[PDB]
Amino acid sequence: GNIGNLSAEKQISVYDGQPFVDEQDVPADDPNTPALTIEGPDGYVIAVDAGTPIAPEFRDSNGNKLDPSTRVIVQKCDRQGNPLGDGIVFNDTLGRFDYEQMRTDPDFMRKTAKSLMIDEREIVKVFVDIPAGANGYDADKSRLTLGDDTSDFGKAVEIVDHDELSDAETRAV
Amino acid sequence: GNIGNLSAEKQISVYDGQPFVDEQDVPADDPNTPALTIEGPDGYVIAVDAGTPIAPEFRDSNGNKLDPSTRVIVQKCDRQGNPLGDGIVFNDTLGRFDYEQMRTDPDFMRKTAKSLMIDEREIVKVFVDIPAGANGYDADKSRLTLGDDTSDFGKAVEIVDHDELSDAETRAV
Amino acid sequence: GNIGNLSAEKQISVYDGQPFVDEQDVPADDPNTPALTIEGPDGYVIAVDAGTPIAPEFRDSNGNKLDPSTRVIVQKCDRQGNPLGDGIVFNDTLGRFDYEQMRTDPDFMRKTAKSLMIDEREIVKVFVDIPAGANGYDADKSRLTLGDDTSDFGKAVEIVDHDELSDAETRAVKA
Amino acid sequence: GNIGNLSAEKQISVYDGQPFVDEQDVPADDPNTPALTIEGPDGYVIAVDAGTPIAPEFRDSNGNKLDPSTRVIVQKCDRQGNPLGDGIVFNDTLGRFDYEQMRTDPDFMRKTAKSLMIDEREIVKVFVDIPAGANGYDADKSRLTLGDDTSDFGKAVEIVDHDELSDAETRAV
Amino acid sequence: YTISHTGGTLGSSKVTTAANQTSPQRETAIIGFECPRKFAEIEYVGQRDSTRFIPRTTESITGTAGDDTVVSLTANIQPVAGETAIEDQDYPVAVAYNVTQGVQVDIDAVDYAADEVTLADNPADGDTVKVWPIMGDGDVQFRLVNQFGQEEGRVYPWATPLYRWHDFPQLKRGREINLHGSVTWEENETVEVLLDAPQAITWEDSDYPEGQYVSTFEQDVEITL
Amino acid sequence: YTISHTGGTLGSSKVTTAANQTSPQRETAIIGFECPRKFAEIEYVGQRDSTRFIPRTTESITGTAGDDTVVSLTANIQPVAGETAIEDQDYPVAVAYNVTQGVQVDIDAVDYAADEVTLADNPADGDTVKVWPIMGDGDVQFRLVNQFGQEEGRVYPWATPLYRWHDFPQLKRGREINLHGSVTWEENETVEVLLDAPQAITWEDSDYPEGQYVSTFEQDVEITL
Repeated sequence: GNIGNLSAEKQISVYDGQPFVDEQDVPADDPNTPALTIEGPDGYVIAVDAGTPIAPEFRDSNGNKLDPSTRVIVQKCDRQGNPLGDGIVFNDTLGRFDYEQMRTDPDFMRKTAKSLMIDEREIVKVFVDIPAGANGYDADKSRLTLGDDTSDFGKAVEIVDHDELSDAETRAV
Repeated sequence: GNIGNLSAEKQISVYDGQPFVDEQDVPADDPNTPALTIEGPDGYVIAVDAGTPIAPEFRDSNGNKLDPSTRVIVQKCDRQGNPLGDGIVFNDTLGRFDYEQMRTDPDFMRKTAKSLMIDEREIVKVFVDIPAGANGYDADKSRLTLGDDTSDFGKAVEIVDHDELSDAETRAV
Repeated sequence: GNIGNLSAEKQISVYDGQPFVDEQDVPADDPNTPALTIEGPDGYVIAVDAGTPIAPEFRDSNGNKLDPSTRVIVQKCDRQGNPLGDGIVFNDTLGRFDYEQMRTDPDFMRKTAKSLMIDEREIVKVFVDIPAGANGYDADKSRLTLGDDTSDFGKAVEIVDHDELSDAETRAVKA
Repeated sequence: GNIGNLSAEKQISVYDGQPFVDEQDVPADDPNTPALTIEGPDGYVIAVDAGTPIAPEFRDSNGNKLDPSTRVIVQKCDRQGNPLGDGIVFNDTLGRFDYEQMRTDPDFMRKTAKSLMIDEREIVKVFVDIPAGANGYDADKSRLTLGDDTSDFGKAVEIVDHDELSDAETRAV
Repeated sequence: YTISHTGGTLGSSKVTTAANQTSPQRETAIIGFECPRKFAEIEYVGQRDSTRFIPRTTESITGTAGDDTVVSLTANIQPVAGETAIEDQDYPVAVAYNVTQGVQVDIDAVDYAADEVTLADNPADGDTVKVWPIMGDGDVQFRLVNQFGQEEGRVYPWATPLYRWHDFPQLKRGREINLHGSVTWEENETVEVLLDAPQAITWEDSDYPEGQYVSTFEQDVEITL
Repeated sequence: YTISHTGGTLGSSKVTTAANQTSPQRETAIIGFECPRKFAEIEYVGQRDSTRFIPRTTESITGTAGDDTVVSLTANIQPVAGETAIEDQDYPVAVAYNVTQGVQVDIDAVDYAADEVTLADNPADGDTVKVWPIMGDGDVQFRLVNQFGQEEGRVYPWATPLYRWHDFPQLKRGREINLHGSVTWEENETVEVLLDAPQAITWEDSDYPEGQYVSTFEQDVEITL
């Protein structure tokens, strides 16, 4: 009756329903308000190697898609949650994301361009720059799927508990 | 017809009406809006050291003093506009000041807590966290003073032009 | 969740309403009667360095001041209630005194001359030498202040529990 | 405000609209008409490697694709307009072409067979061998895209100005 | 890494709490500062980092002919840094509002002896007035409270008299209050400020003209990041 | 020390320029990307960093009996990704809007050859309808301008046709456009995107239903800081 010894680098993907990521209904044109706030799990470390996909399935309250000319940005923040200026993993638009198969075809996938590393407390924020006319953002009818942990395509998100020298070098921020 | 040559380190002060600093009236209770912005003068370098005083005479359109419960924050940012969290210099209220003599008697002068440095493009912002009961924030009938280049009290801000080893050490940020 | 650790020489000020003190209204011109009566706190020890201020808020029943010619005296006593003649710290008037900043401005802080150290059961008294025309002393409406601990000015007053052979020498206050 | 200089080797693409090519109307019973006349630029020189894509979007006046029994040939000629016979690059039918995606999927790209070179005067022509029925040919409602200079897939056409020894050996027809 | 911040009436987030006391005299838990997830730890040091505390209360009256004077307000009406004239002070001892008129009021005369005051406009018979004088006598101190809702200890526990805060010019350096002792919060934990007095503290009375917070409690502190 | 970004219709600052060309067959500057003080430099590398362009023009028609067909739109149309069915494209060939009713109209059928279309909503007489179809013919390229107002030069002087931007599935990797040449910016310098064509591109028409912009231009680049 064995379990098999498993690497503590658990490969997963990430979404909104989890209890370390909070949403926020956004008005028209507040690009400084974070739609989503990813707080660390208070006990683990997350790693996102570069070359990593996103699926930000965004719609309005009526359910239609947002404007394609929208800008969508992922950014790491400080332990307070204010933007670092630098340290971006993504900056592009919604029109670049065909909602039907943005998570299906690797030939359509949009990937990261940078590595990233989140401790128990480090924070990520998803910002959205919108024109005035749009129908806001209804997180209750929209979601996000960061990474893949299911297919032989794409990549995943590594999560780990605390190991000694890994933590020793992780606190080299 | 002589004047006497100068050391590079010019001891001066700072005020609102200078052409490297900008004002902006704030609404009721927006903290993230920078009321006041300072940027490098494009060729010189500023050095503030700790224990630097403030006369932050913030008033409304009618000039009457604000709610003393208001919070003030002063912070260096990146070259883009994003605050750092790190590198805060000041955080205090209004009612801790007394506008009648906040700049006059040294027993009434609050000051900084850290030093600071501004390159040719570095940026500082000033935020104001306020309740709903404010009568706005009028910059025309308000002003600010930083530094002291008039008396033995307080200190002055040092300014220099670009010199070789000084700037080589300066760019270690 | 620490609160931290403390010291022995706590730094305070002194006034009327503390529970080791007695106020007592006074007639015209009976100096022997004690207006204010400190006793020791029954176990601690008090110390008052010299160069130490006083802020007496002395008034009448009708809210006004007393005669400026009055003499305030602070005098050390036995453990019973008798004066001692010697061991006086203060003898001056009230016309020299001003109440509206007597604990704020050190330049207005009129101060002591001698040091002083009080043990467990000892007594200090205040006495008031007055003419006959005055309206006395309404201690509900008058008060006193002595030292300050929050500032860095004047000089705060020391209080302690017992530290040993320093106490053995302090007990040499006995005549 | 630099731009970055280039070599002579311009990697480009070719089509009807450029001012060294002329389309022509074509009836339906002549494999000997100059469908397209592609004349040199008179001072620059072109090169094409074998394995180069073609996209011959030929239709009729009513927009329908023509009968795929039709054959198409691309071929070199002399400096007058007389075909050299040899030096052919292509011979196939339109049935091997899928206008919906013929210039996108590599699995649909019909490519060249043998390399090619065009001096300051050398001519390329297109010839179309057609049965009696299929409604002729209109080039105004049709087009062609030769080579591809946008993808990593396919290849582009090389162009150069006059460089000495390269031209000396380019005269080695 | 360390910085300096201020804890305040509203502080870095609205997990802070404030509430009142009883009419009989007892140490009640007035104001609680709870620590967020944003920070890592907090410190406060007496004798280094100062503290300001403006208390005020509420009373009220109904009007009638001859009611220019207001009686002993159930507290000892102290001076303000030893000063007497309201205009001359760092803040008022006393504020008044005619709610029937829906206006602010100003003061004519005062009597610290009988703890009474006297006003400008004799309000009407049946008129309604509210008044906000300073809090009188009482004692105040700190407390630690863990995540379990449980006490952990007090801090240099000599409960400070109320009047001393009113007796100094709290802004003026040197005269600024420095309490004593030390403390160190943790993440989900709280510190409390507690009080005993014969009167009821008030905040957020809508009818107050000067601001939304009649009374405040603010403190210079030191933070990690 | 560099990372990537996107320049676009709005982009990192509201100092860009967004204008429309002329009908006389003479090129103009559609877009102007000016650098800010924020960044030290901007860099674009053809063959490396993609570019996207969804151009779209504007036409108008008046209503009357039988007016369900729309005439030649003065535009050489092509399908999107070579696919015709409007409901199955990466983006529409064209959209239109009745103003008299103030709504969008769905499109029924197409004639790419004749450059004509067929709708469901037969309008009323005197009605007004507007159309926004993709732009057809057009020759585009880039240009540099200093901080003075001077043409330093173009980039890779071989203007690509407009319609190739329509022809491919721009979103799918490998098929996205990577133009040629290289270019570098500086603080007060302004690159321009220039175009020559018959028809008038448009933007920011309020009556458009599916966004505050009819048409877009985007470009991946690398940035110093």
